[PDB]
Amino acid sequence: ASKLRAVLEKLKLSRDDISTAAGMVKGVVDHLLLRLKCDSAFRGVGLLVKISAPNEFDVMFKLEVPRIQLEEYSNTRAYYFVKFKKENPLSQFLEGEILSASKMLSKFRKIIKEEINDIKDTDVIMKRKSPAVTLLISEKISVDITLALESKSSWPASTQEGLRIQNWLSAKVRKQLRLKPFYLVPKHAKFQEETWRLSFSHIEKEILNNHGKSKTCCENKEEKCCRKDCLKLMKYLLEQLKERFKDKKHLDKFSSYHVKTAFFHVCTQNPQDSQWDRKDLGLCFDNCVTYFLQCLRTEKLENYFIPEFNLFSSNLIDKRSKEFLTKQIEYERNNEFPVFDE
Ligand SMILES: [Zn+2]
Repeated sequence: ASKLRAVLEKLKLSRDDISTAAGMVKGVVDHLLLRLKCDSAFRGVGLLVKISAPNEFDVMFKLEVPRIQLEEYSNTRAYYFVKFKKENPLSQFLEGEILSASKMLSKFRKIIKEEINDIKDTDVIMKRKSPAVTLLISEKISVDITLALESKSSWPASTQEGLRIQNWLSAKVRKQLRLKPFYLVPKHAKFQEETWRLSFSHIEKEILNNHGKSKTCCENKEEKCCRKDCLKLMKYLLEQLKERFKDKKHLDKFSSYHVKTAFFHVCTQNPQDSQWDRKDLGLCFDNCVTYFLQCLRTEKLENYFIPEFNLFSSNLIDKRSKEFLTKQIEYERNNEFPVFDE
């Protein structure tokens, strides 16, 4: 538990170190952003992870899309086709009544390829593989560019029982959050079609930076909880294990989003700030680790917003993999986390 504090001190090294990198990234983003704003398809475009990879950045480009009509993809409660109900500037991407993910991405990558290949004053390169574009700025400054539509409709029905923050952040807060927009990113489910996936990364960001039962948690010396610290330690636990077990790729399917999702559920389970006292760091981390093991072992990790979307289903992550991680995390917990030693 003082070992855990030692780990957190080791991780805290961003202060002004990243501030130059960010400047590099912010410089290339805004130029890109204002070129897209030229295009008819990209009028409403504007801005909207790995705790130990300070040169890798993640940016989402949001695009306002009214009149929107969702159609669920074959009862996979998180993936949808996009339809409409005048004529939108996005009507150039229709493939039938369905909005084409692939076709909007090609134009998007085409236009970005223009602004990088035509402006090589400060050099840039663009690699490609939902994240449609990755850019290399100079030596290993990478930034991931994601396209998302913004919808201001009510959230889809699949989220009705999600975001179970009532006893933690209040029913009032749930109500306000759900009046905010939701987002859709092009991604296909496991087969290829023009399907989109729900994204709530902005709500996630908001509850994390306003995370207490108390409105003044994080704002005075008397109300310092260890919530963010437990999330960081959980993300580091996974990154270290993925790195150490990399020779055989047992853990390639697991990601920080799985650990962030489990963390939010423990917040729901543990709603009082007194359950996250800093003097109980060791115990709060163990509650996080213990719930993650339960997810692994039961093979159930509900998306925090979409409770019938199981991140740990066998269609996404096979059984052997989840059993292998279970065993390694069990070993770490039962030995006071040797992976954190110096
Ligand atoms: Zn706090």
